[PDB]
Amino acid sequence: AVKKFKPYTPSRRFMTVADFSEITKTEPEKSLVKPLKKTGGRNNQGRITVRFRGGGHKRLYRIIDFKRWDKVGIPAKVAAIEYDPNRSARIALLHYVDGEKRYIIAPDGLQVGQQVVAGPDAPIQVGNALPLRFIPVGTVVHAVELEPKKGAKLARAAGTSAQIQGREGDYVILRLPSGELRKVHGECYATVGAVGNADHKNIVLGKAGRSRWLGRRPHVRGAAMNPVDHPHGGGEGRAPRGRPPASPWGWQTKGLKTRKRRKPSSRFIIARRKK
Amino acid sequence: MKRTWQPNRRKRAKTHGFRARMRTPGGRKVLKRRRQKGRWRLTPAVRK
RNA sequence: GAGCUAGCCCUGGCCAGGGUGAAGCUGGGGUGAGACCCAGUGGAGGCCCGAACCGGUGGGGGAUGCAAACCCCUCGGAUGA
RNA sequence: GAAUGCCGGCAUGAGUAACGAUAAAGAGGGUGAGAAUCCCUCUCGCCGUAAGCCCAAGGGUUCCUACGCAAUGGUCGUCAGCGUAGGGUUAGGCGGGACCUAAGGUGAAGCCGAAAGGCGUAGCCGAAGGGCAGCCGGUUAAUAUUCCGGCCCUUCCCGCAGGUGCGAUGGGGGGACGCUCUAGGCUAGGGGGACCGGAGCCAUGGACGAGCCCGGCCAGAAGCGCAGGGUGGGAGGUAGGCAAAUCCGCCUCCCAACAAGCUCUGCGUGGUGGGGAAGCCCGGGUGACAACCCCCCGAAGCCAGGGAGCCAAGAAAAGCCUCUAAGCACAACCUGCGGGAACCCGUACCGCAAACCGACACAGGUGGGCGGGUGCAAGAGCACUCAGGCGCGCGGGAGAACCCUCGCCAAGGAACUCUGCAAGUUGGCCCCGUAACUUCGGGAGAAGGGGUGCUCCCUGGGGUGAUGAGCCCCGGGGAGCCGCAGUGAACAGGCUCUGGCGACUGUUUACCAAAAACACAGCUCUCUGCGAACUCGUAAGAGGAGGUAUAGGGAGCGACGCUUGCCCGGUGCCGGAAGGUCAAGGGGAGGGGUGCAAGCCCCGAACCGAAGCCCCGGUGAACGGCGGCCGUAACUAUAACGGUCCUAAGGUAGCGAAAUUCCUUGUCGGGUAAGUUCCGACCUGCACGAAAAGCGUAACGACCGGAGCGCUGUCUCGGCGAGGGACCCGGUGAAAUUGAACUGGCCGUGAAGAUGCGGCCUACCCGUGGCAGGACGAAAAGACCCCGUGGAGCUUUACUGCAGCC
RNA sequence: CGAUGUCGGCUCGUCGCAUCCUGGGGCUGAAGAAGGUCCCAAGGGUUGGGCUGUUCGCCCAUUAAAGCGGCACGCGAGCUG
RNA sequence: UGGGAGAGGGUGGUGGAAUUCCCGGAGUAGCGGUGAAAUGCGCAGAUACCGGGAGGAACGCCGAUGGCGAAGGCAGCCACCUGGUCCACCCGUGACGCUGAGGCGCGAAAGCGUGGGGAGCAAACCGGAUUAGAUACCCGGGUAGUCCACGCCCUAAACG
RNA sequence: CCGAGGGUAGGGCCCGUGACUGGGGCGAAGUCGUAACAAGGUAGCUGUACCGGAAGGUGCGGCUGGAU
Ligand SMILES: [Mg+2]
Ligand SMILES: [Mg+2]
Ligand SMILES: [Mg+2]
Ligand SMILES: [Mg+2]
Ligand SMILES: [Mg+2]
Ligand SMILES: [Mg+2]
Ligand SMILES: [Mg+2]
Ligand SMILES: [Mg+2]
Ligand SMILES: [Mg+2]
Ligand SMILES: [Mg+2]
Ligand SMILES: [Mg+2]
Ligand SMILES: [Mg+2]
Ligand SMILES: [Mg+2]
Ligand SMILES: [Mg+2]
Ligand SMILES: [Mg+2]
Ligand SMILES: [Mg+2]
Ligand SMILES: [Mg+2]
Ligand SMILES: [Mg+2]
Ligand SMILES: [Mg+2]
Ligand SMILES: [Mg+2]
Ligand SMILES: [Mg+2]
Ligand SMILES: [Mg+2]
Ligand SMILES: [Mg+2]
Ligand SMILES: [Mg+2]
Ligand SMILES: [Mg+2]
Ligand SMILES: [Mg+2]
Ligand SMILES: [Mg+2]
Ligand SMILES: [Mg+2]
Ligand SMILES: [Mg+2]
Ligand SMILES: [Mg+2]
Ligand SMILES: [Mg+2]
Ligand SMILES: [Mg+2]
Ligand SMILES: [Mg+2]
Ligand SMILES: [Mg+2]
Ligand SMILES: [Mg+2]
Ligand SMILES: [Mg+2]
Ligand SMILES: [Mg+2]
Ligand SMILES: [Mg+2]
Ligand SMILES: [Mg+2]
Ligand SMILES: [Mg+2]
Ligand SMILES: [Mg+2]
Ligand SMILES: [Mg+2]
Ligand SMILES: [Mg+2]
Ligand SMILES: [Mg+2]
Ligand SMILES: [Mg+2]
Ligand SMILES: [Mg+2]
Ligand SMILES: [Mg+2]
Ligand SMILES: [Mg+2]
Ligand SMILES: [Mg+2]
Ligand SMILES: [Mg+2]
Ligand SMILES: [Mg+2]
Ligand SMILES: [Mg+2]
Ligand SMILES: [Mg+2]
Ligand SMILES: [Mg+2]
Ligand SMILES: [Mg+2]
Ligand SMILES: [Mg+2]
Ligand SMILES: [Mg+2]
Ligand SMILES: [Mg+2]
Ligand SMILES: [Mg+2]
Ligand SMILES: [Mg+2]
Ligand SMILES: [Mg+2]
Ligand SMILES: [Mg+2]
Ligand SMILES: [Mg+2]
Ligand SMILES: [Mg+2]
Ligand SMILES: [Mg+2]
Ligand SMILES: [Mg+2]
Ligand SMILES: [Mg+2]
Ligand SMILES: [Mg+2]
Ligand SMILES: [Mg+2]
Ligand SMILES: [Mg+2]
Ligand SMILES: [Mg+2]
Ligand SMILES: [Mg+2]
Ligand SMILES: [Mg+2]
Ligand SMILES: [Mg+2]
Ligand SMILES: [Mg+2]
Ligand SMILES: [Mg+2]
Ligand SMILES: [Mg+2]
Ligand SMILES: [Mg+2]
Ligand SMILES: [Mg+2]
Ligand SMILES: [Mg+2]
Ligand SMILES: [Mg+2]
Ligand SMILES: [Mg+2]
Ligand SMILES: [Mg+2]
Ligand SMILES: [Mg+2]
Ligand SMILES: [Mg+2]
Ligand SMILES: [Mg+2]
Ligand SMILES: [Mg+2]
Ligand SMILES: [Mg+2]
Ligand SMILES: [Mg+2]
Ligand SMILES: [Mg+2]
Ligand SMILES: [Mg+2]
Ligand SMILES: [Mg+2]
Ligand SMILES: [Mg+2]
Ligand SMILES: [Mg+2]
Ligand SMILES: [Mg+2]
Ligand SMILES: [Mg+2]
Ligand SMILES: [Mg+2]
Ligand SMILES: [Mg+2]
Ligand SMILES: [Mg+2]
Ligand SMILES: [Mg+2]
Ligand SMILES: [Mg+2]
Ligand SMILES: [Mg+2]
Ligand SMILES: [Mg+2]
Ligand SMILES: [Mg+2]
Ligand SMILES: [Mg+2]
Ligand SMILES: [Mg+2]
Ligand SMILES: [Mg+2]
Ligand SMILES: [Mg+2]
Ligand SMILES: [Mg+2]
Ligand SMILES: [Mg+2]
Ligand SMILES: [Mg+2]
Ligand SMILES: [Mg+2]
Ligand SMILES: [Mg+2]
Ligand SMILES: [Mg+2]
Ligand SMILES: [Mg+2]
Ligand SMILES: [Mg+2]
Ligand SMILES: [Mg+2]
Ligand SMILES: [Mg+2]
Ligand SMILES: [Mg+2]
Ligand SMILES: [Mg+2]
Ligand SMILES: [Mg+2]
Ligand SMILES: [Mg+2]
Ligand SMILES: [Mg+2]
Ligand SMILES: [Mg+2]
Ligand SMILES: [Mg+2]
Ligand SMILES: [Mg+2]
Ligand SMILES: [Mg+2]
Ligand SMILES: [Mg+2]
Ligand SMILES: [Mg+2]
Ligand SMILES: [Mg+2]
Ligand SMILES: [Mg+2]
Ligand SMILES: [Mg+2]
Ligand SMILES: [Mg+2]
Ligand SMILES: [Mg+2]
Ligand SMILES: [Mg+2]
Ligand SMILES: [Mg+2]
Ligand SMILES: [Mg+2]
Ligand SMILES: [Mg+2]
Ligand SMILES: [Mg+2]
Ligand SMILES: [Mg+2]
Ligand SMILES: [Mg+2]
Ligand SMILES: [Mg+2]
Ligand SMILES: [Mg+2]
Ligand SMILES: [Mg+2]
Ligand SMILES: [Mg+2]
Ligand SMILES: [Mg+2]
Ligand SMILES: [Mg+2]
Ligand SMILES: [Mg+2]
Ligand SMILES: [Mg+2]
Ligand SMILES: [Mg+2]
Ligand SMILES: [Mg+2]
Ligand SMILES: [Mg+2]
Ligand SMILES: [Mg+2]
Ligand SMILES: [Mg+2]
Ligand SMILES: [Mg+2]
Ligand SMILES: [Mg+2]
Ligand SMILES: [Mg+2]
Ligand SMILES: [Mg+2]
Ligand SMILES: [Mg+2]
Ligand SMILES: [Mg+2]
Ligand SMILES: [Mg+2]
Ligand SMILES: [Mg+2]
Ligand SMILES: [Mg+2]
Ligand SMILES: [Mg+2]
Ligand SMILES: [Mg+2]
Ligand SMILES: [Mg+2]
Ligand SMILES: [Mg+2]
Ligand SMILES: [Mg+2]
Ligand SMILES: [Mg+2]
Ligand SMILES: [Mg+2]
Ligand SMILES: [Mg+2]
Ligand SMILES: [Mg+2]
Ligand SMILES: [Mg+2]
Ligand SMILES: [Mg+2]
Ligand SMILES: [Mg+2]
Ligand SMILES: [Mg+2]
Ligand SMILES: [Mg+2]
Ligand SMILES: [Mg+2]
Ligand SMILES: [Mg+2]
Ligand SMILES: [Mg+2]
Ligand SMILES: [Mg+2]
Ligand SMILES: [Mg+2]
Ligand SMILES: [Mg+2]
Ligand SMILES: [Mg+2]
Ligand SMILES: [Mg+2]
Ligand SMILES: [Mg+2]
Ligand SMILES: [Mg+2]
Ligand SMILES: [Mg+2]
Ligand SMILES: [Mg+2]
Ligand SMILES: [Mg+2]
Ligand SMILES: [Mg+2]
Ligand SMILES: [Mg+2]
Ligand SMILES: [Mg+2]
Ligand SMILES: [Mg+2]
Ligand SMILES: [Mg+2]
Ligand SMILES: [Mg+2]
Ligand SMILES: [Mg+2]
Ligand SMILES: [Mg+2]
Ligand SMILES: [Mg+2]
Ligand SMILES: [Mg+2]
Ligand SMILES: [Mg+2]
Ligand SMILES: [Mg+2]
Ligand SMILES: [Mg+2]
Ligand SMILES: [Mg+2]
Ligand SMILES: [Mg+2]
Ligand SMILES: [Mg+2]
Ligand SMILES: [Mg+2]
Ligand SMILES: [Mg+2]
Ligand SMILES: [Mg+2]
Ligand SMILES: [Mg+2]
Ligand SMILES: [Mg+2]
Ligand SMILES: [Mg+2]
Ligand SMILES: [Mg+2]
Ligand SMILES: [Mg+2]
Ligand SMILES: [Mg+2]
Ligand SMILES: [Mg+2]
Ligand SMILES: [Mg+2]
Ligand SMILES: [Mg+2]
Ligand SMILES: [Mg+2]
Ligand SMILES: [Mg+2]
Ligand SMILES: [Mg+2]
Ligand SMILES: [Mg+2]
Ligand SMILES: [Mg+2]
Ligand SMILES: [Mg+2]
Ligand SMILES: [Mg+2]
Ligand SMILES: [Mg+2]
Ligand SMILES: [Mg+2]
Ligand SMILES: [Mg+2]
Ligand SMILES: [Mg+2]
Ligand SMILES: [Mg+2]
Ligand SMILES: [Mg+2]
Ligand SMILES: [Mg+2]
Ligand SMILES: [Mg+2]
Ligand SMILES: [Mg+2]
Ligand SMILES: [Mg+2]
Ligand SMILES: [Mg+2]
Ligand SMILES: [Mg+2]
Ligand SMILES: [Mg+2]
Ligand SMILES: [Mg+2]
Ligand SMILES: [Mg+2]
Ligand SMILES: [Mg+2]
Ligand SMILES: [Mg+2]
Ligand SMILES: [Mg+2]
Ligand SMILES: [Mg+2]
Ligand SMILES: [Mg+2]
Ligand SMILES: [Mg+2]
Ligand SMILES: [Mg+2]
Ligand SMILES: [Mg+2]
Ligand SMILES: [Mg+2]
Ligand SMILES: [Mg+2]
Ligand SMILES: [Mg+2]
Ligand SMILES: [Mg+2]
Ligand SMILES: [Mg+2]
Ligand SMILES: [Mg+2]
Ligand SMILES: [Mg+2]
Ligand SMILES: [Mg+2]
Ligand SMILES: [Mg+2]
Ligand SMILES: [Mg+2]
Ligand SMILES: [Mg+2]
Ligand SMILES: [Mg+2]
Ligand SMILES: [Mg+2]
Ligand SMILES: [Mg+2]
Ligand SMILES: [Mg+2]
Ligand SMILES: [Mg+2]
Ligand SMILES: [Mg+2]
């Protein structure tokens, strides 16, 4: 569920917040957080290269285990579910009978004090990680690597998931969160289940101030600018676009496809995104 | 009202000082020119 | 040249007093169970009044100025973008 | 002799403006050649969340003393932040370094770039963050946590004794963290005392008194006491913490568990060392063997790494602890004790300002801490006042106009004006009470009204004590008293009705615009499968993101409610293995130059040969577009209806003389005595219309219209009064401007608006206070306008390039 | 064009007369009273409101009357904006 | 107490046919549609046929004039959870009953909100026809919706 | 002290009236088309939704009060 407020300010009328119900630990494991070097959208030349960034709440980066084939065979107990400010999904503290402690991203249904394991031999149960070639056809799955041993890269945000669709030799056919149908190497690891915190999308920021807490500086329309700034600049009074709608740098921004048509991965993408 | 000159010794030495000029090709040319003109002060004197 | 100014980054600091009284909690009523209702507790909020502090609304003064943007009266924000 | 020339000198305006906050002065005494201005005393006024004290920047001797007054000081000067000379700044513990890391910077390895240079994990540098051992008093003309005194403490070295597997840049723990609210107990600070100490005082009608006035503490090791912080103990197994490990992490059993225990801090006490008022004696002396005690209030500070709740989820590294590795175990470390040793730099002074930033001793600007008392409900607000500091470096008169800032006003009450601009009114707190509409929060301090001082009597609970008195806090109910008036002074909303625009708090043209503009949650389209798209860079490399489609980029729209129609012919975008056009290149029919030759060289047809365009289709919250004519109904009028030309298709719902309406003050209705504005309608909409969104909408607004009530010098219509100026005398003394001037009116003339020409009229010479009609008055080589084959910003289906992309 | 500030208002006036009123007249289709129309006459007078920036105009309530023009569409080194 | 019949209801799982789309093959001049046609689709390789795949909705035969439910309404199969109802024994209770203004709950379809999902169908719409005209009936397209979750809506020829 | 009432302020109910506007009833001698009663020439009716000059149409589900 999502927490509404009585309208005792103009902004509380619409503000909604997560209920944080799955959370069992309000402090992060000390040996798994490191400082997160806030950038403000500036790069090593100090120049803004991503606009309208900066000024949000201080964060510590929680080290997430995006490999898990790291420790095949070693079971682990789900000791906690925690709040990570660096991602939409929730994180789960794992206590490996090994003694080691790691964070995975918390799947839907993951239970405090359940056991999970990685490997070709793991059961097909929520929180376990296997190479794709051993997960059966049809199961939904998250934390998916794109290439073997390079780390989980697909289906990582709250609520998302991918579904196995069948085997074609060394490769499995996935349906990504976007609807794209892609081949992925069978030795790529994934984790059975979908990502948790699926109510994430239903959250209503409510006020400009909420966006600022998130480090989102206000976005300003090109139509509000001058010709030295933006193709949509100028005009006396309000002005329609008077040209195909365009970015601050001139390229067209309604429909113009932008993936490179010679990119070598094209040989592995079966069907483009649908919606 | 708040004027333009707000003295600050660390800023002065760190921006115009001798070790800042010697860093860059531009800064050395500054020193070369001011030595060629016979300037008594190569660089702003800041108390330290 | 960013010791003015604009943004961001790191690290510190500041915000008298008063008012309103959200959720939750407890008690009671209610019901098959509930919803919900009433009182108490409670202390939320780009919440209210108002100094510091940040502003610069209207008028008046000033106009070889006290001042190359100031002064008086008034007025905006003041836990938050 | 002119260039609004250049440099310099000196004029004119002129004894003119001004002499920099309207907090304020008066007298006596002294010094001196000279005194409103220096020193001293008395009186007066002003700041007191400062206009007082301390600190950090910045300044760099401005500090202290002696001598001095040319210049500096807006006057004066005997004085001074000025001239000269001499003196003055003392640290193991305060601050920085011989410690740590932050962003950032630099940068072994490594990567990139014509060069110069650009990056770059580790490392290093980098603080006002972490860390680390001194408190009180005394002393100097001037330094003091630095010197001295009293009492404490830190590290390094060496030695002794006891103890221990010692040992690290390696492993681990810890350091280590947000916001808001908050408990307990303390301390800083404060108030009272009929109690303790104290020089005195009795006035002018009364008082020799529970009289007045003054003061009644500070630091302190170990112990102890009080309050708090932190921390489970034992054994076994152990595959993880890039070696090892007894440490830590993980599993299991036992015991203890809101306890105590061990530990740490705070406060109190504490051997001891200090301090010590008024008053009157010439900073010092006495007071004084000063006393140094009780009660209340009480922090935002302390215990502290406390507690709760919340979402936006809140640095690092070292010091420290623990673990082991080599090694070494005659060492080494731990603990106690003892002697020795303990470096470099800062320290004066100003510091909300006459010493800093503003050219000035400039009404401006400048970060942190302390900031007393009484009353007003509270408070850092307001009034007065303590401590401390000042009266703002020109004065003395006068009592015009006029200006400024201020007070009041008969009768009227917005009649003022573009506008109630401005100024009145209202104004705190307590009680009563309170409408449309509403998103059920509000609107709301709605509106409106009553209370408010003091005295006596009775009385209810709380805090501290003890349960009581005392103090202190929140009350209640009667009875009276006085004045024009009881938040008696100061600080402190005028209100209502109704349209427009923007949902809202926010942001903006530093220095003419604060808005209806920007932003904003939210909505939609669209791009992006991760070495993402996109952005910066030649590149390396970065951001994006240590993120992964519930994500990131781009665009429009802009809470919310109800909605968002038709047109894909043109442009854009997207899809389309056909076809057409298509460059290099391929291919070489055929043709040429030359050579005696083999040969060399050159041209060149069909055919093959990409993207792009052309072609087919899709696509509107993509660019954009959304008609005209004729005729027809029992009376006129009009046209549901029929016809026809055109188009890609002819504007749907809603709204409409509107932030849009030309005609226009449309017409009708409302309000008014009267209404080019306002509201409500109508619809021939010059020229609304659905995300450059359409129509509404509670709440909000220093936004812009219209009206009413309250109240007013806004006005009829002005009068008086106050202070700072203006005026006069003494001191000091500018400015732009200036062809030269011995510079009147009229009517004419004149390059067409004459002091300067003609005629006539008028007029003795020279100033002071005033007013602004002229000198086409001053200022600025007109911003409008044109001209120049002048410039620059911006646009695009102008031309031609380039990056980028294919 | 090395600048001649530009509408309206407010303030202060001053002038012309082709006269709105008051005074003097002739003609009348002047009975009276009231008008019409021309002549002489510039001495004085020529109101307060609603609307709009407005000039002008219209309207309200009055009036003897509510005149029309010039003075750089009089007057910004006088004000307003 | 002991038995029975049933599309009664809720949650989850799950099986086959068909429709559409995408891919591979093979193949060629039409297909589709109607009362007759045209729009449409198709030499850029359709229709018809074979292989593979994805996805949604509905449940052929059984199926009947049948069964169940208070009504609305309920249909592949499996399990769990749960309601009502009939029978036989005549064992227990001892009039504990009938109705029911108010209240509360349920309430087909369409419609609304938030989010999913979207094959087939199909308001609005666009185009072809038909026709005197044809904003319709017929044809080719086509968006909501139809489906899932949760929250509203509370209507009916909600009828026997 | 209470007190007729008067005064200020803010509320509730009722009535009359209003530029303009919504449909209703009646009028009948008009214009348009022909929705329903026959299978009424697309069986009708229906709740609802969307749309159309008008009657009405269409979708989804329901009824028979439907001819053959
Ligand atoms: Mg809410
Ligand atoms: Mg709430
Ligand atoms: Mg709630
Ligand atoms: Mg709101
Ligand atoms: Mg509100
Ligand atoms: Mg919550
Ligand atoms: Mg959660
Ligand atoms: Mg935390
Ligand atoms: Mg760490
Ligand atoms: Mg990181
Ligand atoms: Mg980062
Ligand atoms: Mg860097
Ligand atoms: Mg930048
Ligand atoms: Mg960007
Ligand atoms: Mg940015
Ligand atoms: Mg942030
Ligand atoms: Mg999270
Ligand atoms: Mg392979
Ligand atoms: Mg959850
Ligand atoms: Mg969430
Ligand atoms: Mg969001
Ligand atoms: Mg955004
Ligand atoms: Mg924007
Ligand atoms: Mg602009
Ligand atoms: Mg620029
Ligand atoms: Mg450009
Ligand atoms: Mg441009
Ligand atoms: Mg434009
Ligand atoms: Mg334009
Ligand atoms: Mg514009
Ligand atoms: Mg425009
Ligand atoms: Mg604009
Ligand atoms: Mg614009
Ligand atoms: Mg705009
Ligand atoms: Mg607009
Ligand atoms: Mg335009
Ligand atoms: Mg546009
Ligand atoms: Mg255009
Ligand atoms: Mg790949
Ligand atoms: Mg500064
Ligand atoms: Mg400095
Ligand atoms: Mg510094
Ligand atoms: Mg600096
Ligand atoms: Mg330097
Ligand atoms: Mg020099
Ligand atoms: Mg020299
Ligand atoms: Mg230099
Ligand atoms: Mg700066
Ligand atoms: Mg910080
Ligand atoms: Mg504050
Ligand atoms: Mg309360
Ligand atoms: Mg609670
Ligand atoms: Mg507020
Ligand atoms: Mg607030
Ligand atoms: Mg300011
Ligand atoms: Mg102002
Ligand atoms: Mg004012
Ligand atoms: Mg004034
Ligand atoms: Mg002025
Ligand atoms: Mg000026
Ligand atoms: Mg001021
Ligand atoms: Mg002021
Ligand atoms: Mg104020
Ligand atoms: Mg306020
Ligand atoms: Mg406040
Ligand atoms: Mg607050
Ligand atoms: Mg705020
Ligand atoms: Mg903040
Ligand atoms: Mg000459
Ligand atoms: Mg000159
Ligand atoms: Mg000159
Ligand atoms: Mg000159
Ligand atoms: Mg010169
Ligand atoms: Mg003069
Ligand atoms: Mg001056
Ligand atoms: Mg002055
Ligand atoms: Mg004053
Ligand atoms: Mg003197
Ligand atoms: Mg003298
Ligand atoms: Mg003196
Ligand atoms: Mg005080
Ligand atoms: Mg200086
Ligand atoms: Mg000196
Ligand atoms: Mg000194
Ligand atoms: Mg002198
Ligand atoms: Mg002198
Ligand atoms: Mg002298
Ligand atoms: Mg001088
Ligand atoms: Mg001076
Ligand atoms: Mg002397
Ligand atoms: Mg001086
Ligand atoms: Mg000396
Ligand atoms: Mg010492
Ligand atoms: Mg050393
Ligand atoms: Mg370091
Ligand atoms: Mg350092
Ligand atoms: Mg430091
Ligand atoms: Mg220190
Ligand atoms: Mg001490
Ligand atoms: Mg000294
Ligand atoms: Mg941390
Ligand atoms: Mg800290
Ligand atoms: Mg905060
Ligand atoms: Mg006190
Ligand atoms: Mg005290
Ligand atoms: Mg007493
Ligand atoms: Mg205690
Ligand atoms: Mg081990
Ligand atoms: Mg003494
Ligand atoms: Mg003595
Ligand atoms: Mg004694
Ligand atoms: Mg506080
Ligand atoms: Mg805590
Ligand atoms: Mg959150
Ligand atoms: Mg670090
Ligand atoms: Mg030991
Ligand atoms: Mg040394
Ligand atoms: Mg030194
Ligand atoms: Mg010192
Ligand atoms: Mg100040
Ligand atoms: Mg200060
Ligand atoms: Mg001074
Ligand atoms: Mg100075
Ligand atoms: Mg001065
Ligand atoms: Mg000053
Ligand atoms: Mg004090
Ligand atoms: Mg008060
Ligand atoms: Mg008060
Ligand atoms: Mg105040
Ligand atoms: Mg006092
Ligand atoms: Mg004075
Ligand atoms: Mg005088
Ligand atoms: Mg009066
Ligand atoms: Mg009035
Ligand atoms: Mg009145
Ligand atoms: Mg007005
Ligand atoms: Mg007041
Ligand atoms: Mg009302
Ligand atoms: Mg309400
Ligand atoms: Mg009131
Ligand atoms: Mg009294
Ligand atoms: Mg106490
Ligand atoms: Mg009084
Ligand atoms: Mg005052
Ligand atoms: Mg107020
Ligand atoms: Mg007012
Ligand atoms: Mg109102
Ligand atoms: Mg609006
Ligand atoms: Mg606004
Ligand atoms: Mg705005
Ligand atoms: Mg908005
Ligand atoms: Mg806003
Ligand atoms: Mg605010
Ligand atoms: Mg401005
Ligand atoms: Mg400006
Ligand atoms: Mg400017
Ligand atoms: Mg400027
Ligand atoms: Mg201004
Ligand atoms: Mg502005
Ligand atoms: Mg504003
Ligand atoms: Mg703006
Ligand atoms: Mg905006
Ligand atoms: Mg929206
Ligand atoms: Mg670039
Ligand atoms: Mg890189
Ligand atoms: Mg990164
Ligand atoms: Mg991302
Ligand atoms: Mg905007
Ligand atoms: Mg909006
Ligand atoms: Mg509504
Ligand atoms: Mg088109
Ligand atoms: Mg097109
Ligand atoms: Mg075009
Ligand atoms: Mg040949
Ligand atoms: Mg659309
Ligand atoms: Mg067009
Ligand atoms: Mg458009
Ligand atoms: Mg139109
Ligand atoms: Mg249409
Ligand atoms: Mg109209
Ligand atoms: Mg009108
Ligand atoms: Mg309108
Ligand atoms: Mg228009
Ligand atoms: Mg026009
Ligand atoms: Mg008009
Ligand atoms: Mg007009
Ligand atoms: Mg009119
Ligand atoms: Mg008219
Ligand atoms: Mg108006
Ligand atoms: Mg107007
Ligand atoms: Mg009309
Ligand atoms: Mg636009
Ligand atoms: Mg506003
Ligand atoms: Mg405003
Ligand atoms: Mg006056
Ligand atoms: Mg007076
Ligand atoms: Mg006076
Ligand atoms: Mg005065
Ligand atoms: Mg006076
Ligand atoms: Mg005289
Ligand atoms: Mg002469
Ligand atoms: Mg003349
Ligand atoms: Mg003359
Ligand atoms: Mg002459
Ligand atoms: Mg002459
Ligand atoms: Mg002559
Ligand atoms: Mg002459
Ligand atoms: Mg004359
Ligand atoms: Mg003059
Ligand atoms: Mg004058
Ligand atoms: Mg002249
Ligand atoms: Mg002139
Ligand atoms: Mg010029
Ligand atoms: Mg020039
Ligand atoms: Mg010129
Ligand atoms: Mg010019
Ligand atoms: Mg011209
Ligand atoms: Mg030319
Ligand atoms: Mg030419
Ligand atoms: Mg150019
Ligand atoms: Mg240029
Ligand atoms: Mg591109
Ligand atoms: Mg000119
Ligand atoms: Mg000139
Ligand atoms: Mg000029
Ligand atoms: Mg006359
Ligand atoms: Mg007669
Ligand atoms: Mg005559
Ligand atoms: Mg006259
Ligand atoms: Mg005259
Ligand atoms: Mg007018
Ligand atoms: Mg005019
Ligand atoms: Mg007019
Ligand atoms: Mg009359
Ligand atoms: Mg008359
Ligand atoms: Mg005139
Ligand atoms: Mg004219
Ligand atoms: Mg003219
Ligand atoms: Mg004029
Ligand atoms: Mg002017
Ligand atoms: Mg004017
Ligand atoms: Mg004028
Ligand atoms: Mg002038
Ligand atoms: Mg003048
Ligand atoms: Mg003049
Ligand atoms: Mg203006
Ligand atoms: Mg072919
Ligand atoms: Mg059947
Ligand atoms: Mg009932
Ligand atoms: Mg229903
Ligand atoms: Mg629906
Ligand atoms: Mg579909
Ligand atoms: Mg037709
Ligand atoms: Mg629809
Ligand atoms: Mg919809
Ligand atoms: Mg039936
Ligand atoms: Mg009465
Ligand atoms: Mg009476
Ligand atoms: Mg029909
Ligand atoms: Mg019919
Ligand atoms: Mg029919
Ligand atoms: Mg219609
Ligand atoms: Mg029609
Ligand atoms: Mg239809
Ligand atoms: Mg039925």
